[PDB]
Amino acid sequence: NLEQKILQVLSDDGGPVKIGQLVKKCQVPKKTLNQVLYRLKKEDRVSSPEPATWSIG
Amino acid sequence: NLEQKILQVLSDDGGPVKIGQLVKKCQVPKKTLNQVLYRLKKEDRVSSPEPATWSIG
DNA sequence: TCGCGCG
DNA sequence: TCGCGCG
Repeated sequence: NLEQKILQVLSDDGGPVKIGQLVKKCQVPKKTLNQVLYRLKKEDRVSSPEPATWSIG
Repeated sequence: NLEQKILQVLSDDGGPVKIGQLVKKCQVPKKTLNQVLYRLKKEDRVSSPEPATWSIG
């Protein structure tokens, strides 16, 4: 599950994480990450305080 | 040459052509068309009078 | 009314 | 300072 891996990465970091940093950590392409990230965001489960930058909540 | 085919399609039509209509006519994906279209546009060789709509000049 | 071409 | 997720 990509979703759990993304959440773990973000939670462990604790701060704003760049999409590029998630690629290294999750080992999947940016497009694939963004499909999940934007979904999570619409679910109020992550936020994007900056463009292509992600954090928990 | 995709470039010549795009130009032919646009010239024959004579008016504003939707990206979707170019796919049918050129038989290549939208992304591939747009890479060429935007290049042609930067070359002042096509115009986009509307979003995802293209014409000659 | 989503425009997306992007390196 | 390009944001891109897009169906």
